[PDB]
Amino acid sequence: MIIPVRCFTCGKIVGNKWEAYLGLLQAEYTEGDALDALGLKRYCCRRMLLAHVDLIEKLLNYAPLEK
Amino acid sequence: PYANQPTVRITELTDENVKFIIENTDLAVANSIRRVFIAEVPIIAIDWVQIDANSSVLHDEFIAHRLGLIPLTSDDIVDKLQYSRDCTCEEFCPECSVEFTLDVRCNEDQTRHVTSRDLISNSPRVIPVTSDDILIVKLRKGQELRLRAYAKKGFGKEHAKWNPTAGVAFEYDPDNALRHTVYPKPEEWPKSEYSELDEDESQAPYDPNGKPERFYYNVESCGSLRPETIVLSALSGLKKKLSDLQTQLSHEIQSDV
Amino acid sequence: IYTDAGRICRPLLIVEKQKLLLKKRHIDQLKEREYNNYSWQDLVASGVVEYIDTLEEETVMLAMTPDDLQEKEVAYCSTYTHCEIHPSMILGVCASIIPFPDHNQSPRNTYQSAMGKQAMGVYITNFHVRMDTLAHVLYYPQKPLVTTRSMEYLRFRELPAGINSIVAIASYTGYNQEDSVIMNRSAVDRGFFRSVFYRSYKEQESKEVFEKPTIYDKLDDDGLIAPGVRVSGDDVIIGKTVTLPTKRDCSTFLRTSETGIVDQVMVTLNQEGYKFCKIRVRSVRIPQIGDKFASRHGQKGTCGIQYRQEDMPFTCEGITPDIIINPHAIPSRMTIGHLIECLQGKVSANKGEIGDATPFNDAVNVQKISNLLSDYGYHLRGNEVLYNGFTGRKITSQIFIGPTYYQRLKHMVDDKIH
Amino acid sequence: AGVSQVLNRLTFASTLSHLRRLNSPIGKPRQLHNTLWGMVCP
Amino acid sequence: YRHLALLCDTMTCRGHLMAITR
Amino acid sequence: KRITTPYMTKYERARVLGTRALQIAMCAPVMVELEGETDPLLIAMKELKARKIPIIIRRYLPDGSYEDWGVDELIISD
Amino acid sequence: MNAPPAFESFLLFEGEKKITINKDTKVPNACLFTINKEDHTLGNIIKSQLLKDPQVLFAGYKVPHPLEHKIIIRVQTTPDYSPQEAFTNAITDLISELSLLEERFRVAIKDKQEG
Amino acid sequence: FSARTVITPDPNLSIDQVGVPRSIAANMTFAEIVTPFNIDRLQELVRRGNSQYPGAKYIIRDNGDRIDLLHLQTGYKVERHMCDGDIVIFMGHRVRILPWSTFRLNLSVTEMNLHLPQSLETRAEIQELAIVQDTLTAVRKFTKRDVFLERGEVMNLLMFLSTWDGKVPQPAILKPRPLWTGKQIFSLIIPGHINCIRTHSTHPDDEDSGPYKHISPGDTKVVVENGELIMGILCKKSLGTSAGSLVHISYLEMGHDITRLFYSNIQTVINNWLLIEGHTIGIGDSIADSKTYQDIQNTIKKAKQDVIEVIEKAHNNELEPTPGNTLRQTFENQVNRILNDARDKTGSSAQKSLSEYNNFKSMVVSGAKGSKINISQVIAVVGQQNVEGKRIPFGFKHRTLPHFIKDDYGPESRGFVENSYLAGLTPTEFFFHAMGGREGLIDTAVKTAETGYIQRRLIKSMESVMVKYDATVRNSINQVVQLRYGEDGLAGESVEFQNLATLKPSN
Amino acid sequence: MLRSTYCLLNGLTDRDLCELNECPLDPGGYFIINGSEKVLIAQEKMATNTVYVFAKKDSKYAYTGECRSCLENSSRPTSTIWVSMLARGGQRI
Amino acid sequence: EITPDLWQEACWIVISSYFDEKGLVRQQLDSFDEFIQ
Amino acid sequence: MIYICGECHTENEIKSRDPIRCRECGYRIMYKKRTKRLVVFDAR
Ligand SMILES: [Zn+2]
Ligand SMILES: [Zn+2]
Ligand SMILES: [Zn+2]
Repeated sequence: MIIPVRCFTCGKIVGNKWEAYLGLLQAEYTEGDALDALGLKRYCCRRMLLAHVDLIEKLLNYAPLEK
Repeated sequence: PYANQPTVRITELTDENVKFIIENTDLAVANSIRRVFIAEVPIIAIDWVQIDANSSVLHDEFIAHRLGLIPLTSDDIVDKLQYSRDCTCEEFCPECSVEFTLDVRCNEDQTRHVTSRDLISNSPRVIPVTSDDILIVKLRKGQELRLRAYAKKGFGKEHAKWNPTAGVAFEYDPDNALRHTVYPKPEEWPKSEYSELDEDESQAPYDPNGKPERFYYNVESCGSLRPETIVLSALSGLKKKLSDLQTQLSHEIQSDV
Repeated sequence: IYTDAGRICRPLLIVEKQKLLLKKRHIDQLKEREYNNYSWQDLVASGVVEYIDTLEEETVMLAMTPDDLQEKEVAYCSTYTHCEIHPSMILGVCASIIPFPDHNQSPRNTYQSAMGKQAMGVYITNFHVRMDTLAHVLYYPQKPLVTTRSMEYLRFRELPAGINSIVAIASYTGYNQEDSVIMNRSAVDRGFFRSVFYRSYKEQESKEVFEKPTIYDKLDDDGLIAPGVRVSGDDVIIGKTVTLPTKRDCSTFLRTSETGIVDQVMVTLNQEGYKFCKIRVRSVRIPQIGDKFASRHGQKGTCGIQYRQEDMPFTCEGITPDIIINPHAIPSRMTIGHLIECLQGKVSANKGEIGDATPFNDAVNVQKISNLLSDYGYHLRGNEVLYNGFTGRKITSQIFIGPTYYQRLKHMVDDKIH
Repeated sequence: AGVSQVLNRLTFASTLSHLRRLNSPIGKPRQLHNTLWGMVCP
Repeated sequence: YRHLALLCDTMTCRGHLMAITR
Repeated sequence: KRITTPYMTKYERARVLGTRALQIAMCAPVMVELEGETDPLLIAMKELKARKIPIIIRRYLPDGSYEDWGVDELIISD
Repeated sequence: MNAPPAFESFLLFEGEKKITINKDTKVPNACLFTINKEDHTLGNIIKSQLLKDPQVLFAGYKVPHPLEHKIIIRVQTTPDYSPQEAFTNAITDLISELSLLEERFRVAIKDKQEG
Repeated sequence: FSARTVITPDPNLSIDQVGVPRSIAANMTFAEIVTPFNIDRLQELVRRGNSQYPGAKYIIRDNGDRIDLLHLQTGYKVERHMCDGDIVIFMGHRVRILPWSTFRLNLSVTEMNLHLPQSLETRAEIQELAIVQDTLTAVRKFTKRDVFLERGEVMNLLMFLSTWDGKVPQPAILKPRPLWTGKQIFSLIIPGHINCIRTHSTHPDDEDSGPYKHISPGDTKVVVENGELIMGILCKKSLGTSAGSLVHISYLEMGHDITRLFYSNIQTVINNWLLIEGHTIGIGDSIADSKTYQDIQNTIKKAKQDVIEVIEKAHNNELEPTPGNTLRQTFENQVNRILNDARDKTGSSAQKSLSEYNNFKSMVVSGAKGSKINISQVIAVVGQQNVEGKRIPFGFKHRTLPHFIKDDYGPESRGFVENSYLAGLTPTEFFFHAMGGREGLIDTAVKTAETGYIQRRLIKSMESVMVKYDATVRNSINQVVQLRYGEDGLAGESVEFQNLATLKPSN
Repeated sequence: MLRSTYCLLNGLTDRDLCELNECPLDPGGYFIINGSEKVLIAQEKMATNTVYVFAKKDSKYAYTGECRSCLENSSRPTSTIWVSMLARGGQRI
Repeated sequence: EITPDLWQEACWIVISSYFDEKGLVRQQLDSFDEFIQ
Repeated sequence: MIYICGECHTENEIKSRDPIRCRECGYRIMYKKRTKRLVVFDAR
């Protein structure tokens, strides 16, 4: 739904890296290069950032209950 | 029958991680130091959430969990504050808790990224690690999130939210001199970071008289506590635990004798 | 000639003497499907692919793959009249979830097809507006590190059901029996399979009125509690009173202590015009030691016990496994397909690109995955040196640890205690 | 009987499988026939 | 062999072969 | 004439211990010296090995003739 | 309602003792220390320090159940040396070890900075 | 009456003990009557009240009146929340209270309800009348001659022996360092003085005939003397329940009451040792060397060539059919025999490939009950897929699948899977294996129901048959089924397999 | 039935679906009866207007020829005839 | 004109075109449309 | 008691025996707002 904070395996902060992750993705940076640039050396953090599904935009597509 | 003489050799010092080596020590003490690193270092994390308004697409306890999982810079605030059961005040006081206030309204058409930067704390010295920011929630137009939180003191045993370390890489005997691992094919196993062997020699010769010394530590902080401060607090906490056990054991012995 | 409804057919390629009707021009046209109005219907109308039913299947001799069946070798059959687009298409929706299904045995594939139906996760994008009873939503669904191209068309990556967890196959403390697994308590606190269970109660009044009787403290003046109130066991969420020809109470309880927090309240008029109400209540389900989790290869298994990160074993890099599973369960529940999934997941996590687990690929085998893993400073076979969490001693046998996709199941202790 | 049951809305894969399924007339269809290749998921 | 002997003598002691009660 | 195995069957042991425990739980007098442990089952078994249980067992022959046996003379292998 | 809270994993319940000493009757000069609300940390370091003492015959720790925060430490020592003072010496040795380690770590931190 | 909950394994519990959540324990109560030497504790429980767990719910006076939760005296039947030491049935188990909300048991003999009786007589009678492939591998690894344990490891393992006398045995090696052996630890585990002889699975038959017949060159036949493992590796037959195994002999000698302790000690010590030694399974256990893989491929190619030769000769059909069968049945039998023997040879070669380090071999040599075929399929070849005891039928017109030719009886068709599970199955092989698995599922589904019906019918047939006090077996209507039980009037659980030693030898 | 050509959601973009509280990824193909999402499962039946020859064991007929016949759901949904032959245990059709 | 060694991407984009043209429940939708019309 | 609509999201007043009908909106499926009472969310 939304990017998790403190990836489950080790606990490194990954909740502040999603937006920079997408910014690097839109650039010429590939998947592995983007993950290395974000500083996720351990493959658990790479797993957390790579496998995440951002359902927050899909949920926000619907109109809110209160205007 | 008495203590050995440990030596500390720090190789890398950085704001996010510390790499050091502890020599002339037995394996159990090093493992306990690692264990205290992970679980027995008290830090400050948000533990009481009251959401006054939540129009986001995420339910209230989702936001509460995300807020409680956000690190807070508590390098020196943890020592001053005391635990809730150790404090005889009302449900909360500034001396045993830190107050945070969040109030965001998305009155603009584009999505509002409510992050940890919007968290405002009364105490200036304890703040989220940002001062990118920890993305708490995303708000559509007309969605408002308002809440009040209190952060208390705790360690990793209480919850992983109070774990100060991000990654604790603990290693000993990088080359199998003690043969603690029996490699079926030692030639195919990659060399360790601290391995002193040459390329041709995959495994070190067995050392019958050897015992584990020279433990390598790579402690990565989550930002809520300096890694050097993490190690110092861990050592102090382990010493305090041993002192309390001394007190209890002496009391029981003098009561039974 | 059959033109009647009911018969089942699949579309597949048409083959000339020894060549396909599908040429490079068709592929190029289909590549830019958008802004070119060249869809599958144009391919059908171009005499390249056609629909063959079961009746015509006897009279046709298919080609499994065009890469090495129409070539020149020891002659087996030169009259290839049709070719399959891809063999993996023989599988269904649930069978397409399994990565490397050809490396498993059929009972395991059937069991996983059964499990995927009750796999917990986000089911629809608009679950907030809708109220369907017995709904489960996962906190952090993730794409599998090891996926099949068929799952691209199932929109599984659009909204999945399961989380990729670092699974080590070891026997740690005996809580790792043939079915049970032991997960990281601290990582559960960080968000393993945290779920919200929405339950909907519908009530109707007819000639019965929604009014608060004179516990009913949480009840509002309208006879219905406002959303956002924590309701415990033996609590009334709906205040309904029926006239007695002093007034009989026909209120609804919380079905034997189904603790939770009310999410939404709705009142509307039915076809008869009578007012009816709907209550959606959400309950937080954090994985205990009774919840059942299943990989994409392996039987349903409950949680053995939850250990904290320090209790959990750790590698040289401090990567404590998310879930430890029984090595002895290979003959029983899980196959070597699970091991290959772990290897490919490790390779994908280190490399970055999501691994491909097409059933019949012939270009992605165990050796290539092992070489890729070895290229990233790891043991080629996926084994890793682990340290005992309790004592810090280096475990003699190197544990096979890697990221694997796991699925929480509807069967939970919290659902059945009530 | 056995027709038109409530749609399984627990998982998207579950919903897709429910929307794409077949019920045999019998209340030997037990085994999996050769002709089911490509027609029906094995 | 004791269990098999008991089973066989149970349904042969009537003087004629008898089926199970079912 | 008293012909029967001198041992005491498992089922006989179960029923006699159950009955003795129920009686001593209803505050029946105890003929063995007591310890600090309280559980009536434990005192029942310890009076059993004390060989002074005040209950005899009637053993019914298949025809219907009873055959009394004092628990004192019922030696116990276990 | 059934899930145990996390504070009692380490917090001492009222009315129950932190450490209890029990004499092992079936082995001469042996003792069992029951320490409540403690994980493998203190048990492991105490056991290692006791094995470092050459005047002990047996020294070990056990967690009877991971769900029950309690450790049993068995210590059997030589004659004219009760397990109590052996335990005290081991824990004091651990305290001195940790104090020296902390001082040397502070020295190393000072040396690494601006140097 | 009770609350049902899924069962979660807990090795730390006793074999006869059950872990019960405190909520379920407080949900239903056990009734106890007041005794002059238990009034204090019952008074404490009733003072605690129903709010806390270790309390009471209802009180019944001598007049039968029920009081909800205060004076307690003789004759008062108070129902208190069940605590440790209580007996419940689903066989009776001792109750232990554990934090979380799942029932817990040990899996050593092989969602469910439980019930606790109220009266003391039924409790006493259930109390007096009432290691599954998981620890076998670790026992096998523990009894290896390679196992040498350090002083701390020995002490840690020793603490988990409930029957330990407290005396640390002298290590098998004193210098250069004090090193014990796993055989010594298991010897301490073994209770009493048990003497047992039991050949190991790996033990070949030529060892006894030739020299070294009891110096054990390959860690041969297990010998145990004076209740301690003198020599050998303990596999399933030497440890699992069988004829003359260690557990069976120990039971028959000195009681199930401490055979249960033997089980618990084995489980605890083995788990704690495996905590540091570790066990795992992975990719490397199915990557048997290229020599054995090439041999398996060559054997499969030879088998396929033999089948092709059989087919071409059958086309020339000189090939006098075997008596008692037609041409079709005879030649199907020949093809099936060729495929089966090729599969068995490949599986045997794959099993022999694992020399010492493969983790699959540890389960194979010990748990060879039904794991040999699975391992052979994983490494060597999946094998021929059969439907209704025959090869894959021609579902289409004289053709198994539309990807073959008409009248194709070769190994490629008809459902023979050349590739193993590691190499992956071809789509035709995948479909044939799907057919085989579907048939197996149908067979299991019908077999379970039929077996249950047979069991119910058989137990209903002779439920009333009992051994009478005159050492005779009679039914409910009191007809003598047997003058003496088993023709000798002696129990069936106290007998053993023996040899006459005078029937076979010549005059 | 949902997402059919006669449903209001037919031919609607992703935004149109996510402005009327509808999931774009919802496949549709189900009915909403009394507020419940009901799906019709295709019933398997024997094909019509085709001749099948079978051989029953216990039946006195050695071979039976069956042909279920209709007029494309005009009327009488079942109408079948049998062409059997008696076993010689002389071949009477 | 021929697609050697590129067959995987070709067949997968063909399947992609089939799926985004028809869908997953295309049979039910087509049957209902035939019934109504 | 303040009560919100479903699509126009305008607050409406609903009393006892009051038919569900939003003013100047034309829509008749509608919701209610949050509580003002204190609720505690543990951040575990
Ligand atoms: Zn991480
Ligand atoms: Zn305070
Ligand atoms: Zn409105």
